[PDB]
Amino acid sequence: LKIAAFNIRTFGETKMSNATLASYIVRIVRRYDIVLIQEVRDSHLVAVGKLLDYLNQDDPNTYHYVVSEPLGRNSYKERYLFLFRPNKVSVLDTYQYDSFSREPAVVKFSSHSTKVKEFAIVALHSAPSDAVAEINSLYDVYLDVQQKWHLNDVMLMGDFNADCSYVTSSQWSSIRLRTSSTFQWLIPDSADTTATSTNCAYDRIVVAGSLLQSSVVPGSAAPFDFQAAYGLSNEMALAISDHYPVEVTLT
Amino acid sequence: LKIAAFNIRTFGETKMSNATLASYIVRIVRRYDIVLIQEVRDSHLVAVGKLLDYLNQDDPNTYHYVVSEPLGRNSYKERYLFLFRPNKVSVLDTYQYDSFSREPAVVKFSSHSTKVKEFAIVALHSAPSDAVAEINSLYDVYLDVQQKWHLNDVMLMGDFNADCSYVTSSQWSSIRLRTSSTFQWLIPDSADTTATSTNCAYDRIVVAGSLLQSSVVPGSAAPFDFQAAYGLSNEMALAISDHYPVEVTLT
Amino acid sequence: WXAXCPA
Amino acid sequence: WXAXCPA
Amino acid sequence: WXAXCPA
Amino acid sequence: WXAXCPA
Amino acid sequence: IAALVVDNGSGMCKAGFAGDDAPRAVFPSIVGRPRHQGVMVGMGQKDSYVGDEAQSKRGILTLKYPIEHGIVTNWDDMEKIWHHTFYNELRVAPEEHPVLLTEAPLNPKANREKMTQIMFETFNTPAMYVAIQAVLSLYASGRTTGIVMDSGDGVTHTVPIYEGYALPHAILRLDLAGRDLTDYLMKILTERGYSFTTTAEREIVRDIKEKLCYVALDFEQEMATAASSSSLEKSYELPDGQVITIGNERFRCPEALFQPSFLGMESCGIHETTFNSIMKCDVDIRKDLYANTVLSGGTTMYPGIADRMQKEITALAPSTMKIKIIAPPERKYSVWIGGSILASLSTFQQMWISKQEYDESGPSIVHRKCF
Amino acid sequence: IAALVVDNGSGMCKAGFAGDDAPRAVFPSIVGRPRHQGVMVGMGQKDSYVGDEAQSKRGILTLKYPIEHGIVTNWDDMEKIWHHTFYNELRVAPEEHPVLLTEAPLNPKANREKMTQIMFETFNTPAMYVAIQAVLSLYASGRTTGIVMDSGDGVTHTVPIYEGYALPHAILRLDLAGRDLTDYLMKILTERGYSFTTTAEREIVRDIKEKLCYVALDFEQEMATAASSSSLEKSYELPDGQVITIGNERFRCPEALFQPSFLGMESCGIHETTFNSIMKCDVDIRKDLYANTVLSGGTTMYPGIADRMQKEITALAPSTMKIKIIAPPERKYSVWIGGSILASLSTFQQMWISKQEYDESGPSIVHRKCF
Amino acid sequence: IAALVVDNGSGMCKAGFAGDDAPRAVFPSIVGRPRHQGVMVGMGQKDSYVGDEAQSKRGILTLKYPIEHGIVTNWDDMEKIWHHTFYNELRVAPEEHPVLLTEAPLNPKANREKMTQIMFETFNTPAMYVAIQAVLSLYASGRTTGIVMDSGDGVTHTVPIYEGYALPHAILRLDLAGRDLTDYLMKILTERGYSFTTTAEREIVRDIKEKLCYVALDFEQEMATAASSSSLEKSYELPDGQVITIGNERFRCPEALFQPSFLGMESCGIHETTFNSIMKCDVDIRKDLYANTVLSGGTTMYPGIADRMQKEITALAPSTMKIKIIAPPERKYSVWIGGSILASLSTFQQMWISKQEYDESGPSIVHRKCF
Amino acid sequence: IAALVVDNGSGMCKAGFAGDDAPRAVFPSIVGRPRHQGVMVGMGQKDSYVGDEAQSKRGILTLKYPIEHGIVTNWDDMEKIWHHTFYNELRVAPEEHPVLLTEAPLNPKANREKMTQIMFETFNTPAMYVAIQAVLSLYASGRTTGIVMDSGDGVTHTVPIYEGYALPHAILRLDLAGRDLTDYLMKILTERGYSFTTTAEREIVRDIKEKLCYVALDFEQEMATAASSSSLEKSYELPDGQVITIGNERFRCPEALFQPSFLGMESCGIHETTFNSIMKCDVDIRKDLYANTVLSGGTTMYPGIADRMQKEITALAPSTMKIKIIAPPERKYSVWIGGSILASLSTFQQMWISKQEYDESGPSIVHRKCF
Ligand SMILES: Nc1ncnc2c1ncn2[C@@H]1O[C@H](COP(=O)(O)OP(=O)(O)O)[C@@H](O)[C@H]1O
Ligand SMILES: [Mg+2]
Ligand SMILES: [Mg+2]
Ligand SMILES: [Mg+2]
Ligand SMILES: [Mg+2]
Ligand SMILES: [Mg+2]
Ligand SMILES: [Mg+2]
Ligand SMILES: [Mg+2]
Repeated sequence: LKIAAFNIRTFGETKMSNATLASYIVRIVRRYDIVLIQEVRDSHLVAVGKLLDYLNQDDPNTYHYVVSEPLGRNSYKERYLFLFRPNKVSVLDTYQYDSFSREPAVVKFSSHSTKVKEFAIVALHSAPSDAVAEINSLYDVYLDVQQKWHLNDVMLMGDFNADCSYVTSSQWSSIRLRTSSTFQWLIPDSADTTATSTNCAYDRIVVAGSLLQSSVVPGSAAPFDFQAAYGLSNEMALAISDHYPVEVTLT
Repeated sequence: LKIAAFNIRTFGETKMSNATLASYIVRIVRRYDIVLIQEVRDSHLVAVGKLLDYLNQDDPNTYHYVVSEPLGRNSYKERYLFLFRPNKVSVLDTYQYDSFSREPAVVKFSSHSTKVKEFAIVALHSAPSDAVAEINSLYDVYLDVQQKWHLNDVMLMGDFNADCSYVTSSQWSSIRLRTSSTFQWLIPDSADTTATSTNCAYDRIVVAGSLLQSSVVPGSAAPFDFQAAYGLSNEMALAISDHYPVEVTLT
Repeated sequence: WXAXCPA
Repeated sequence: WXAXCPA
Repeated sequence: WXAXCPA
Repeated sequence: WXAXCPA
Repeated sequence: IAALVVDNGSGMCKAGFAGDDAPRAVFPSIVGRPRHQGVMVGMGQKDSYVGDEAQSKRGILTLKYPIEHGIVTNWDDMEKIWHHTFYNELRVAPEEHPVLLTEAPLNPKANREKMTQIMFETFNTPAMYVAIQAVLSLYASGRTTGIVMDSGDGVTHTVPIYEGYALPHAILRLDLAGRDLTDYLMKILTERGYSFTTTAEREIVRDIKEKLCYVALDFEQEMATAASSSSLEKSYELPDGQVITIGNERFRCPEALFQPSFLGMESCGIHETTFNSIMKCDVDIRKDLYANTVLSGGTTMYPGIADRMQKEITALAPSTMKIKIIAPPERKYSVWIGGSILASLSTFQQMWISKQEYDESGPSIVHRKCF
Repeated sequence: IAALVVDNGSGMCKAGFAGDDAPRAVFPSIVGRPRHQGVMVGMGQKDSYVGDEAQSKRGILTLKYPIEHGIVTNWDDMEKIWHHTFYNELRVAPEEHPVLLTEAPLNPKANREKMTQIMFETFNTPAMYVAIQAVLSLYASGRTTGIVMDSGDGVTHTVPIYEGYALPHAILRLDLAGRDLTDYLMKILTERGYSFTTTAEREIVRDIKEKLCYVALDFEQEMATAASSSSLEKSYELPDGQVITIGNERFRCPEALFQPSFLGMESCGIHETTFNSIMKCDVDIRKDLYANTVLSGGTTMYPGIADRMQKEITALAPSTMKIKIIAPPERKYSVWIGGSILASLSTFQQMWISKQEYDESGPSIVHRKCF
Repeated sequence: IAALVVDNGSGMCKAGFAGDDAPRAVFPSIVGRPRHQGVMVGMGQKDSYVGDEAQSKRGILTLKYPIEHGIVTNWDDMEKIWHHTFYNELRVAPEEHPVLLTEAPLNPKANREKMTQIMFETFNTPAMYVAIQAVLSLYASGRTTGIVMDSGDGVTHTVPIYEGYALPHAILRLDLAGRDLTDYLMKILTERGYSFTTTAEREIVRDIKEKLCYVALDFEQEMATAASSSSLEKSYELPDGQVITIGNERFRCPEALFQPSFLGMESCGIHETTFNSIMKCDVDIRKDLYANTVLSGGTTMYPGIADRMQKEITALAPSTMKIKIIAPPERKYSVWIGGSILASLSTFQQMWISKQEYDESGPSIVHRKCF
Repeated sequence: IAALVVDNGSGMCKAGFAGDDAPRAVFPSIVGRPRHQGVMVGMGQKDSYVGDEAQSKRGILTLKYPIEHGIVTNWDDMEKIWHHTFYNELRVAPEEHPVLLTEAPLNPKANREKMTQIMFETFNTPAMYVAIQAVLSLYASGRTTGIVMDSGDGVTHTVPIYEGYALPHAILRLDLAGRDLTDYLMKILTERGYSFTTTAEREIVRDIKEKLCYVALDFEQEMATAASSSSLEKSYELPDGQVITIGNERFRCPEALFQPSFLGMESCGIHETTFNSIMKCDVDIRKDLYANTVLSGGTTMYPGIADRMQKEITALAPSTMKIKIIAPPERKYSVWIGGSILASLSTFQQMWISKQEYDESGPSIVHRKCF
């Protein structure tokens, strides 16, 4: 079970107009059973339908979609997408966040194969300036999932926009997740999670739950440098997205 | 200036399926300014495209190619591919000579660093069955290019399939190459130009023109034992090519 | 083209 | 009428 | 026609 | 429809 | 207790309560079944979407209009769109109060038969009635005489009415309407260099027609003006993000209403069909009908449509005749507005079709008791 | 004191009060019944219209004349005309004061019996009386001696009176009258290219007959003038705005009174009819009757009819004969004016027939006390 | 020697030589023009099609009848049919033989005048005569007394005859005929569910009418039988292969002849028109006219029309009166057959109008030397 | 005159003189710029390679198709192809004689405007005419009636023609074509195990498509056999020496024509798109178009494609129908063959856009003169 967060840049018809760009995207998503698609700029789900036909052309039940309704508190509203194979996991309960430009979304995956039977997934795309404010608020989100859902395993991922002058050492202790031993950050700050040559660990993988800590494969959480793996140029890598995917493996 | 002759066994796309052989072939070509290619089995100029892609992967003008139309009279046809560095030498003009299954080609080169200003290389792949007859005709070719293109020197070298019962002493006198001292062989007959254990000087380098004779570095003409140089086995050496490259350095 | 299709 | 004309 | 019917 | 028009 | 009024036409399905001056639930009449199985956030895998949901998620649903030229093709989804109106839009059970449906004239008798059968079985509505869409339009104006020009989405018809008496022999029905303009607008736009083929991207053309298309007072003269002047051009923004420019094709699509030869139909123009309908009436009532012409439907909201029609009839009609084209504001919902007036009237209370009448002799009531 | 006089002529029905010089209830005697369903339920409307109501809306109503050739055919529609004119038009209760009725001579004996019975039972008037319309014309003119030529709409009759005691053996009745003239002009106009088949436009033809047609002195000579000149041509406007022209047909129709062979009728001309009535009289009265000739009825309004009538009589009569025609204005209401004068007379009060006499002797007394 | 006779009118024109037992040249009188721009070079088809040429490719042309309701509406295309008959089909030059034309009675005078002008200038026929289509039916049956009910496509009409001496005052012309009856079928079939709007499919409906429709002996009783049984239902094949089912409507369309109120036309029924024709005549000749009734035209081809006419007249006519409906087989060609017999008659040779007569007195001669 | 006829379509363009039975210039329409500077022996095509030279040296050059879905994208690339066609291959100066051009229907007017300007300026051709590609396919068959489906490399469309009158409202254009199918086969092949990304690999699969793939009569049946038999599997040697095996992909690739859902194309299938074009035609002309269905285009050489189409259409079309799927031999050059016949036609000489006519009205004359 490969679970990854994909920070596609300005996803929509504009990126879907190029046929070659869609070809690489289709190849990337097939690698991970459960993939998170952030900052979907589409309004009528035209792009999502375009992205799903290539994945479901051989079988109507290869990839199911879980799309968030326009939820941007600010002027622009993006969408969260959850592409998952039904045979690997099954969605049971989803609900909107119940302080953010985009409210986080909570879903349930029934992973029978992995030793963590039930576990939740939280998707978030913080603003470049909100990050300091929202990171303390996410601590209150985890408490809500603990008693409303009675779920031991809770996962948080997305574009937290950490590091790279956004978060400094003065506010590095303001995070309850960093202080608490339950939420151990997986992605090291040294690793680069952006297609740009500059080092930026914008994406952070947060894992919570005693059963979930032994569930993650040791060392599997790492950025997926598709540019070198697929033998593409810097322009092609940037043309796909501005940030590298982050993938964690569940056993 | 460094010029080498390489006679790769059946240069084609199938050998490019192997990656290790393509690695050494890149190492070999990069050691010489100008190198000629023999048994080019490519029919649609695809093998040369792959080879030059490795050569010009970083700098677009590291190596420049000059190729020829398939001139084989029989079913098997070959191309006289020429690879050279633009900075070290510049190609002025090309010519194809009007008796051979694979008729030779003449290309002009302008050299500045060396004492010689202009020189032309004639590449031939004589048929093993009739190696005696072809070389005699090149005596007239040397006369043809002397005044119709006004070069003092006439470089003539290639796979002439000499020695090892192909040409005997009685036929050696019949060869016009040994009749005139204007063009003098460089590779000794005792030396071996084949990757196999047998000692045959199939490749023959002969120098015409007094100005290039002084420009030729004495003792520079010698076969390149890439098997011992690269520390490769006989099977690996035979996989790259059944012959041994020959080279000469000009000052 | 100029809108719908890629051409 | 009753015979001649329409009435 | 020229008044009543269409013709 | 059922004959003339497409519907 | 109250009366339910629904204009179950093509394109939009207005609904509301009697006595109101504006419908409360207006939405596109589109029902779509999803192709890829996937549940949104906090949903329960809805089988189908009706109306506003289909428009907002047009990417992943197979949109299909259940009404074609004012004729119901499928009934499995007509039950769905009605069920959405009663419970999800108006938030009222239909069994409490009677309902009033509308239809175009000269529809097949099977269409009205199934409408009554569905109302009494699926919803068990206490009473129902079907009224011609043209007749209800005249009630909004409050007049008594005058032709009604109901040019809706898929059906265009004229029903001349004089002193409360209809003329069934003079009813003319023409299938040229707004929907055919949407399909024709694609071919003319293909000339400029834009492609529109999918049903999802069809609605992009619909927005172009509703906000830019206008009728010219002189086709030939204005064609020359638009061909050599950039003043007629008007940019537009697609939902994708690109920008297009509409030049002379702004007015050619609405011009098809007056010269249906463009669409290949041999039927006469919308102005000619009004003149033909009047000619079928008596000589004495022709003067009254000319002075009172009422427009209706969506396709009569184009700028200058009234002035163009007035010029066209004047040439055909004899001189020294007062030709007044009545184009009141708030005419898109004109058909529904009359439906509210009729329901609230006490005279109509004796013409409702009760379940007692339907049970005794089957669904054939709609042809004799109902007109 | 006050008495009601009512003219029961076909078409135009007049009513008023005794002593007045002009009637006030001047309405056509037509009954209309709609042939269409009422789709609009704004008002209950009506299933019957009488008088000016039917004339205005003649395009939808089916016009029916209850009186044909001065003979009542449909009594049910006749009652509606009588009921409407008493209350709606005159606002007078019939029972309060007596009424008077007028009728043509040679009427069927059954017509008189039922007309009287309706007065006594349906309206219960205290007393009425029926008089020959020809006789009342003499009172209006003031003279008591002469020959009266009543050429009305349904029946033309001629009665000679010499100082009273009108001769019954010298009375002539001709059915060629205004009703047949209008129908003949309907067929003639077909030749020009106009069609007026239905009964709705049977009224515009009558309006044309009352406005444009005129009588020419020389029928034969005008054919050369009409067929070789456009001076006789005149224009007219239909209610719908069309323009029609009347050429030789302007004077062709009104001449039919003198040559009934155009309609296939075996009867002689009206001039011959008047001449025959005088001939049956004795010589001692013929000289007097020639001098005092009075023309009454609607069909006398044609210009030149007086000069035309005397010309044919002069040719028929011998030389040195005083051929004089008296055609004073307002002769259209000559029958009504005489009735008003006769009713206001105190002498006429005695020979009224009362209700008690009718009950005692039955309706047959109308042929004994009344003539 | 032999004179050409042509019963040219709405529908299918017929032509042939005098003395022939059947018209050889029978073809619809339809003139059409293409409505699309030509695309094939070397196709070579002309811009005008007449007769069977237009019928074969009727899916492209716009069919326009030059003759409507017995009166020619357009003379440009009418000349084409006249030109096509003599040259392309008959292959006989008309300049060598006399031409006899037929027309309906009670028609505009301008129709006859322009007809004579063309036949003496464009075609230069040596001599012409025009005969009433009603009186020619007598010679077809070889009789001298009897009303004829000529039910043409454009106009039905009835002329009483009695040993010659046609009565001009008893001729009634009714605009209800086969062509207007066809327009009723389209509106009726719309109720079933089949739509035929454009004139290209107008021929298709006409073919349906002449193969399936029939007249019942009792319209009311037949309604109940067909509304509760599928026996009356008969299948038919469309040109495109579609199969359409005809229900109770099979007899409703022919019934419009007897009840014009179905069509909204105010006039009386066909049987009432026939009954009214006799009533206008003298009683002395009514007995013989009742026993001799001759049918004609194409619309009297419906099965059972003989029984229905006899039943309707029997109720109207007094009992114990011999009413015989003479409907000989192949009466569709009766009008043309009578013309052929009339031309061969030696006496008729003196009634021809010579070109010298036309030149001397102008085209107006046709009103004097011809009936 | 020897006027040249050039197709210049997507994929491989054809050229030749008029009157020839087969084109003399057949080569792919590929022009590419070298990705390496390298110079051959005495070569002067350094800027680009056009024609069969680019195909022979695809390993070095960068192949780019100037024509995309019948649309010219790089006008600088188009001039390279045209200059080589006239001089290097046809060995003729274009200035001597006029030329004819073929373009797909429903294309942007800017495509024709620039194309007209280029030839009258760069080549100075005396005259030119532009013809629809689909229309010219009928001339090769020598017929006048029947629909044409020109399933070309970059566009598939159906243009019905009846008696030389093309119907502008029934042309349907579909973007799925042969080039699109090549991409689909590559996607399946990568899943199979063999990867093709470089444009050089793009040509190899195209050769595989032209040689091995075939249309299956029943798509479902082959899955049962393919999964249980290797007989369907065929081995094609790659140029590199590796022998790959094609299994069920032999028939899956051509099946995208009938099921556009494989590539996500929401449009209807090729069998369905030919039904919709007929369904928009008249009822009377529907019979002829069913009989004649001319097939054309290079994507129609698949084995059994005609047999598959007849099976699909006959089931969808009403039974008792004669559906002949005409497949003329060597239909790959039908478009050019038809052009040769039209060029030699004498009547075609009168519709040529002369150079003088271009100057007076500017480059806008194409819309007025050409179809
Ligand atoms: N001014 C007129 N000129 C010619 N005809 C007239 C005129 N007025 C009336 N008539 C005709 O004379 C007929 C008789 O009119 P009237 O005397 O009012 O009726 P009645 O004969 O029943 O008394 C009417 O049918 C009408 O058509
Ligand atoms: Mg971004
Ligand atoms: Mg070798
Ligand atoms: Mg040796
Ligand atoms: Mg509507
Ligand atoms: Mg009177
Ligand atoms: Mg006829
Ligand atoms: Mg093509």
